[PDB]
Amino acid sequence: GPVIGIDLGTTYSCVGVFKNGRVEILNNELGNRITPSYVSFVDGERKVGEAAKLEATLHPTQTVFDVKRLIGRKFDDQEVVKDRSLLPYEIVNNQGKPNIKVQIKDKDTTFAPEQISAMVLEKMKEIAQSFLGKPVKNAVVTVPAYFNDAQRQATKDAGTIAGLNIVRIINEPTAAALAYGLDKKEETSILVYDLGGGTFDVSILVIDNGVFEVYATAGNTHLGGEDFDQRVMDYFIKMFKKKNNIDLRTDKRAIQKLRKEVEIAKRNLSVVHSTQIEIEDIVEGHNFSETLTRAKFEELNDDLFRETLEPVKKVLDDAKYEKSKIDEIVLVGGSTRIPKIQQIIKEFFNGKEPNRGINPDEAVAYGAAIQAGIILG
Ligand SMILES: C[C@@]1(O)[C@H](O)[C@@H](CO)O[C@H]1n1ccc2c(N)ncnc21
Ligand SMILES: C[C@@]1(O)[C@H](O)[C@@H](CO)O[C@H]1n1ccc2c(N)ncnc21
Repeated sequence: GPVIGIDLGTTYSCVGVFKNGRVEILNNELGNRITPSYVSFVDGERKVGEAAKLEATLHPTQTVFDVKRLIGRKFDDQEVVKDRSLLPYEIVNNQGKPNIKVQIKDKDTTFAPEQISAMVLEKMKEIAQSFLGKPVKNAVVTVPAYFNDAQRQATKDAGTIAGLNIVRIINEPTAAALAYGLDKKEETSILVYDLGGGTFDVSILVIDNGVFEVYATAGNTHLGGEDFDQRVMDYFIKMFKKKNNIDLRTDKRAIQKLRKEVEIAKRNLSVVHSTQIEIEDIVEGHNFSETLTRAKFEELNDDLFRETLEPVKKVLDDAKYEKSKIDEIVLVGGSTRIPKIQQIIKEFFNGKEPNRGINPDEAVAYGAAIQAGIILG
């Protein structure tokens, strides 16, 4: 039967199939090739993906996301204590493990992280099933190289709940290397720089006669595109207050409208130098109208961009690598489209050009789908 490829990411998933010799990264019901890893439990209905993320503004305690930060961990782990302080939905201690508590028709309902991940995997499965016109029972699913056996098993368990035999778990750096078609012959050292929506990962991946090994991995679990958006939000909230005596933080709907336009502006500024951010009646009777330049975008985030170099030094240190030992730098995640990111990496590596693919946001799912093709022969 068919084997699909799923990138089960912290903020977004992505599904691809290998069909007729091509990888097809599939569109969700709204025509997006990535789907927010969100599930909402509002008013007796369950939503998954973009419809769920839209519930976050008015129902923050019922909108579950970022479960990948909890899956396979213990409630008292330093990382989970930190995530409980950040996340708005209730996290409870079920026999030493974090569970998610929401209300369904007012009733307290408690989920394991793998049960929420299963709902995201089910939606990806359904996309593939309708694209292929066939039932899907098998998948390649990706994990971070740092995932321990409990974290990988919990991910496999989410697959089983979703009706997926996970026939292979592959690490995100291997998936990226397959997507970029990196030469499997002889010995090559690759830096995989993976800057996503919520998390930053960097890995030294050695490819030797077709065998993939991650020699070192480091990162920052709270550094991504969403942080760059927040820096811009903070600046424009302050400016709007100065100019209008309105603090937009006092209206959650106003913040949601602004956040949507800021995200688009950021993406625009990866190609142009100036963009307009416009919301009619951001509150009744008051329009929002600003220009954001690429230079101000970079100024607002430059310390965050330079923070991505601390993990790169650590993995070069762990592996005992000179910078020159890296043969190829490959960029994964849509945030790697930011020109300043590319410049800072190139300068760190004394002028070595990083390899950007055309669509770094889909590279992991693309590689998962290639792995699915390889396993079938
Ligand atoms: C959608 C994103 O904001 C998100 O934060 C992340 C998910 O990988 O990727 C970003 N992303 C996606 C595309 C993109 C862009 N052209 N310029 C900056 N960031 C970009
Ligand atoms: C908010 C203000 O009532 C302020 O209190 C007053 C004195 O500076 O003038 C208005 N103000 C301040 C700045 C500003 C602006 N850029 N566009 C409209 N109104 C503006």
